[PDB]
Amino acid sequence: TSPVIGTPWKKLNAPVSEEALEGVDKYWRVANYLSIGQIYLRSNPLMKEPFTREDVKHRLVGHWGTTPGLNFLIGHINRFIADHGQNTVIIMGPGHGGPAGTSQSYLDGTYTETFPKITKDEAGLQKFFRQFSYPGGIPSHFAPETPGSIHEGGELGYALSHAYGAIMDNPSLFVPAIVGDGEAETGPLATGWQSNKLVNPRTDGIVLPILHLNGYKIANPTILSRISDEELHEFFHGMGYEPYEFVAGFDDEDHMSIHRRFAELWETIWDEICDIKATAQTDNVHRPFYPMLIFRTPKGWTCPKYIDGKKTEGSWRSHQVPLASARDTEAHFEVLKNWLESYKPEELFDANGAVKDDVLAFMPKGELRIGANPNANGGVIRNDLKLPNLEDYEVKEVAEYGHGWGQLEATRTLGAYTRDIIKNNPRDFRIFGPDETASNRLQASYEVTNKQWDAGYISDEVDEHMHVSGQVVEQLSEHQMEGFLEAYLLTGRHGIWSSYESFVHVIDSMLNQHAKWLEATVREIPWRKPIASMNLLVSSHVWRQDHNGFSHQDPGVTSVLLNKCFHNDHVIGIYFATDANMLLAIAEKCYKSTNKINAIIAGKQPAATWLTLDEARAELEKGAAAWDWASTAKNNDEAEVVLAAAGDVPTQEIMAASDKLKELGVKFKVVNVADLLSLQSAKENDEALTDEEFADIFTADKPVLFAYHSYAHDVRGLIYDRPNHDNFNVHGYEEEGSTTTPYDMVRVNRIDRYELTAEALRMIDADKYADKIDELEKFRDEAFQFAVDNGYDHPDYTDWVYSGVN
Amino acid sequence: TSPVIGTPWKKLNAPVSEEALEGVDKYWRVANYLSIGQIYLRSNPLMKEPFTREDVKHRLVGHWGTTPGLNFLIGHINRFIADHGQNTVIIMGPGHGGPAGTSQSYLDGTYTETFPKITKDEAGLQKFFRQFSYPGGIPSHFAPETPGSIHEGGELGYALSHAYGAIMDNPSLFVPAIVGDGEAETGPLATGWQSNKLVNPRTDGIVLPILHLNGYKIANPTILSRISDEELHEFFHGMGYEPYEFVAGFDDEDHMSIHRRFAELWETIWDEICDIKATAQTDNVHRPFYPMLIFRTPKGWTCPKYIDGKKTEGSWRSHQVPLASARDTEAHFEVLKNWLESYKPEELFDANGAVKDDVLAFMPKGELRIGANPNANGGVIRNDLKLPNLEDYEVKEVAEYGHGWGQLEATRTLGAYTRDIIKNNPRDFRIFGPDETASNRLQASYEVTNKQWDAGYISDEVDEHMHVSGQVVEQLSEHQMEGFLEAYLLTGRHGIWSSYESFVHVIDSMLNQHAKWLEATVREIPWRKPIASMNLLVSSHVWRQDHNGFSHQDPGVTSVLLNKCFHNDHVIGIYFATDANMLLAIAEKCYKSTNKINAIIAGKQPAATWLTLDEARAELEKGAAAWDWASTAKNNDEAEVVLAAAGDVPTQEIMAASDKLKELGVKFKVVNVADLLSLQSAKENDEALTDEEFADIFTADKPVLFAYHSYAHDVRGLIYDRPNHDNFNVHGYEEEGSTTTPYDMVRVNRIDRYELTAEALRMIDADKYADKIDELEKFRDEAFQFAVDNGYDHPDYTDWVYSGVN
Ligand SMILES: Cc1ncc(C[n+]2csc(CCOP(=O)(O)OP(=O)(O)O)c2C)c(N)n1
Ligand SMILES: Cc1ncc(C[n+]2csc(CCOP(=O)(O)OP(=O)(O)O)c2C)c(N)n1
Ligand SMILES: [Ca+2]
Ligand SMILES: [Ca+2]
Repeated sequence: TSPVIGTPWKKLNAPVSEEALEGVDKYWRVANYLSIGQIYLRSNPLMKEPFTREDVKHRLVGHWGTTPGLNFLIGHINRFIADHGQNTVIIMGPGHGGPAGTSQSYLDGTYTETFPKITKDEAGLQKFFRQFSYPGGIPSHFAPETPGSIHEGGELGYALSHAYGAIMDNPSLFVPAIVGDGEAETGPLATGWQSNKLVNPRTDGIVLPILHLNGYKIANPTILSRISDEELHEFFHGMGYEPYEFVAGFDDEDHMSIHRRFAELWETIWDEICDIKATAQTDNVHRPFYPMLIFRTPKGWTCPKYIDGKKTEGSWRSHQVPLASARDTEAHFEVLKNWLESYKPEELFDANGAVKDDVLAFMPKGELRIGANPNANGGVIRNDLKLPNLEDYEVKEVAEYGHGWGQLEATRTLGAYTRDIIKNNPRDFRIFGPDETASNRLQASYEVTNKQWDAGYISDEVDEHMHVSGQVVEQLSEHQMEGFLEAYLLTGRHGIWSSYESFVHVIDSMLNQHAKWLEATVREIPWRKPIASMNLLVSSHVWRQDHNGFSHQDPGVTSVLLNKCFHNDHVIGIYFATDANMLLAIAEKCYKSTNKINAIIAGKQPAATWLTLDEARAELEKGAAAWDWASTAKNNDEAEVVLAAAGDVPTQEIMAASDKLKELGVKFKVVNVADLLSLQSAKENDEALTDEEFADIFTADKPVLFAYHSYAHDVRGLIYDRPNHDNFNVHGYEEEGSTTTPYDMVRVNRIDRYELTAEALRMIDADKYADKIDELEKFRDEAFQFAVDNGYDHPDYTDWVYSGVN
Repeated sequence: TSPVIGTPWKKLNAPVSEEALEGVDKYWRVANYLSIGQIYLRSNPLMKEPFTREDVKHRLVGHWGTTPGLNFLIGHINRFIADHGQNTVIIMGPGHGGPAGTSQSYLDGTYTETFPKITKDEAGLQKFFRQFSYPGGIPSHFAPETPGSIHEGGELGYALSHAYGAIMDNPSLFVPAIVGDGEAETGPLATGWQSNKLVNPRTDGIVLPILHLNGYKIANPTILSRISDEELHEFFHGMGYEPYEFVAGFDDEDHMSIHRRFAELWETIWDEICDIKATAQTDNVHRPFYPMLIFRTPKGWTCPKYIDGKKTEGSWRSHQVPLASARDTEAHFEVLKNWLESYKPEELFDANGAVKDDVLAFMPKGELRIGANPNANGGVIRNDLKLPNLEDYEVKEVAEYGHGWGQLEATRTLGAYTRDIIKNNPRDFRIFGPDETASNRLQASYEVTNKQWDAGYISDEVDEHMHVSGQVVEQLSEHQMEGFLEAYLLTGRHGIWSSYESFVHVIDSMLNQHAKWLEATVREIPWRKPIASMNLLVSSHVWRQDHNGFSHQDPGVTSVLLNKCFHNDHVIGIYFATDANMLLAIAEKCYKSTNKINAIIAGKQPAATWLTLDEARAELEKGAAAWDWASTAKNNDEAEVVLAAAGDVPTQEIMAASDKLKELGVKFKVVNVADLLSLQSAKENDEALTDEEFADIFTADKPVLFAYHSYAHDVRGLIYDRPNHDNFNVHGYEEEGSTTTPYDMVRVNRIDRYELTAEALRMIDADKYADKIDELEKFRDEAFQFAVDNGYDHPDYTDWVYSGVN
């Protein structure tokens, strides 16, 4: 679970010391200098004679506009941390404020600790400035390469979901969450403000949202800075916050008055938070209004007010670089030089180029430093789950009655397994869902926990399984669920969320950003320890969406996740749960895995159970497997056709087609694919099937009929250099469907058992089986006409049991 | 432009008549009856003796919980429309309230008009009930098949973006926008409330948001119904709304008092809207507070209060069906029978099964009916754009100087073209962008229009190109931009939005839902006229994202859009703008197209111009084309290799590789692919290249080196059955990159000119060219080491001009 770090929720009981404020003002100057040096300078960091245009980088990359505001806030937060011993993680929402994050880590000493070549002297400072956003250096954003980041904030709008995920079951953790005022215009951010209705001030930590109201986004004003101050305050009060406003930099107040004013307001806010935390030790049934800070400052604060007659400080014109080419004109170089000198670096750095002791003597030390807090490197906190014994949940009836027995709902099995994970791993495992946990059949967890709800309660007739604390969280937002879980994992804990398949697409871009985090971490950031995997139960899938119908039918999550499978990163798992015993095997592998995004595509409809758990674990280790109990070919040369399937509904239709083929005497081989990346090119993926293993399973030369759960294009693209790939005939979802019966869903997508039987006969000999082929095609129209007439599927479809069942 | 319909913004100046309210109450009863009949009944709609369990559908599909609330609102809105002659489109946010939408269209007469077999008598009523969510019938949601829908509301959260898009440049249009209170938890909905800062009450219409606060989503309470009433009101007032609350159904108030109370509140709200509209004829500089309605009613209102001892009315238990199987138990059938009888259908329907005249005598008539308003079938409003003459914008310097001339930014050309579209098509064309219009270089439109901004103005030093009305709208939300545009198109107008490539993924699920709308429309809904295409400029793409770096590098929009290309729908266009003249040809085709989603992938970096406009139009008609001016093979049998490219940066690297190959004497053929679906299987796509056309371009048997803009998996999947496809060697984005130089981006993804030159020689003869191959690989490391040392790319890279340039 989360470590208790420091002395949390302590009031100061004194004014902020004038010395600490002189610390904060020097911090802001030197962090601003170091932010500018990283953007503009390739050499001569301390502007020794001669400082000329040759010291300027040839291409200016990075963002000034948000940066001096972030440096201000970070300076004051560091003072706060050292004075109070508070366990603190910062969410840098305007993540293009990269130079502030790297400057912080350089000043707190964690940068040189982590990156020993970047020393705390003039040659290390030169390397520090050159490397920023440079070929072979470090990124422009607050990337996972930076000590202290858990959030790159490249794609905007997840700051608050990540902040609130971080504090769940983390009652000593304080998260100051800096939100762009442009970022507050996004969808995901806008709903993220309501997360305070889903956290509990006793059992969870505290988020302080900080609205970086600098007035501007890239080229536009921001909505929230142009509405009235009364509207802006009512808005935050309507969302359960008590808003505090700070305004600075729009007049000629000296910088030391600003710091005193801010430290006074910070400590007032903090006294309000400590009151909330102290009250919650007794009463955590009544939701407080949490503080939030509206930080109103000019964009690009302390850049030159006018460059070439255009307003730059307090404008969108300061967003990227205020000064656009200091290398090309003497005039513009002089502006850069005077700007760099306005921070007076002669007082900040000593003769050797180290930042002076009195600049940083207010800073926190040890694990309380922003770049050294374990919650910001949450792999160091994370332990293996205590997992229950997987055979306790095994469907034993396959071994009793035969492969293909029963009408179980496979996700109920996962639900019972996850219930006992939650029971064995209190405060360490969570379930998230967008109001779909019961619907996706995971509600056995309510026997051991509750849905965390901190809005109003009204009646025990409606409010079953809800409590102000609990390990299940539901809000109708895929962005919230994915974002909560992502930060729960990045801070060292574990979990799962579930979703209807077609709505996974809502968070495709969040999955992309989590995968780029993971890809960069496993390629090049070894000091960042492995975090628990992002586990996604994909249920209510396309084949059993014949009640919501056509516009809820999109299995396309698989195509998205296949674009993050390169260079042996192995950060993606794509798993088709064939039945409940395969779902168990998959779930245990995903629950033991680290540094991944695991998609688990499982049906929740009643379906057969095909495998025992020991067979499921064997198929899962390779990824695909022949089912010799289902083949009537007895090796690869007497097979006429290979019937392969990936997914529970393709497996059902292929197994029903193999029974009709067997009745015709045909010699075939049956294959199941549980793990989709096992089919990936053996050159590209060293966990995938070797080409010899692939040709034993599939064959060297026989026609393979392949029923696939998602778009056939996924498979055709993956097997492009596999042996015998020209003989594959992939059937997937093909954008057909309506609100209809289950048979009609498989029929219109050409994956029903009769079409698959017919396709196998056309592949073997379309001419000797011509009579029986015309017979199967006529039945397809007749079983559809039965559904129209009677209101339910034809009994040859619905009553079918595999002949292996005794 | 939008038609002025009716007598807009007229006050009533009288109380609502008691007769009209008696109409509304009968409407609600019969719409509730017809909603239940559609869910439960397969036969005997008017429960003639004998009404037994055989009349009940075998499988119950659909949603009761939202429905009686929607029927209430729709009844009162119909009364409003007939009394005021207001041009009105409803957005049904809880779109799973399908039976309300179909019941409305059946009652207003537009259903039988559109669907002549569904007559207004007892046999038509039987067909009406059976067809709902049934095999071979109609969908469960408010689908495009329903007269009156412009929004299916399957995937939740776009109700307000669509409402506000609908009213843009539509000053007579009133849009009552019904928002689920669960739907209000989503990201896209939460930011959609701020859209009132982007509309102008003179030049645009009026949205009335209606929060369907029924207290419950699927299985949970809703956040907004469990916070305090003071918080809920402050929230809406903070977002620029004046909230009104209506509460009904939680006591024993008779239904006629409820209707009177509601009609009084409706007319008060409407008098406030008419005041806003009347004020805006004089002062449209000051943003009003728009009304909004909080409609607080029990979920499942008028269902039986308790079923089997569980609270059903006013619970999440009424969400899908209150009564779960009326076909299986005598007890549950009797509950259904008494429920159906509580509406007293004997007073609603006459002897023949027609709804009685006095039920519907309050209804609107003609084009003012919800299902007959042209804004709900916006293809009937839409005209061809007046498009300017495309040769006025042609880069003529290709013909002067040679193929490969210049350093133009291709999107500036599109920007000038779109400027003059806007100028020629006032109030008919809009640009949307998520604060990226200038950045994607489309800012020539500010010469003829402004960015529409209706929040506060502060200074001419920051507020350039902004006005309270204008044809460009910017908010930092891809959900808003995509959703605004989608409704502007569905109401008959035209436009374009632009985005950075990697953030297109933010709205993948909105693109999916628009594509399913389009797919269903072109397959089976001929009365729904073609709308203008959804045009998306995809710029700042993966190759020139070496300043934001790795986590902004995702070209994966192409893989998403390839999953919507089936069954000859042709609702997707995927276009790679090779240069500015190809961008013109693409843009004109997309601006003339109907019923599509067009992705236009164009670079905004300085690049060469390869084609004249007349050549670009020739390549675009087929989709791919050989470049005989660039080949040194003079037919297909003397080519040793085929150098193909799709995208401007792959084209640049392939053209630079062909110059180095030419210097070696190699005989090659150069191919450009502008239209990605031209490569799709000729069986699957009858607009794609025939197999004979494909083998003339690519060859029957030569090695094809293919540099592709996005993931190589897209292409490998598409060409799986094309001639010579085993000889393709696709190079795409392979998830490598950092913040770096442009050369280093192409180098790490194995698509740079030196690697491509080397791959061509390995494909031709890896053994005779072994010396020169080892030479090219060593230069790749040396040009990377140059960038590290100097800060900019090697001059052999940066200074290259194609030898065709004179
Ligand atoms: C989802 C998304 N769309 C677009 C962008 C491009 N972008 C980067 S910074 C930025 C402006 C950010 O504004 P704010 O949130 O206002 O940041 P700050 O001013 O503090 O720099 C935008 C639009 C983005 N990062 N994310
Ligand atoms: C983006 C998305 N996620 C999940 C769902 C599944 N879903 C359908 S209805 C529904 C509840 C809707 O609630 P509300 O908005 O509260 O609708 P109403 O009560 O009026 O039925 C949910 C979660 C959805 N439709 N869209
Ligand atoms: Ca800002
Ligand atoms: Ca609701």
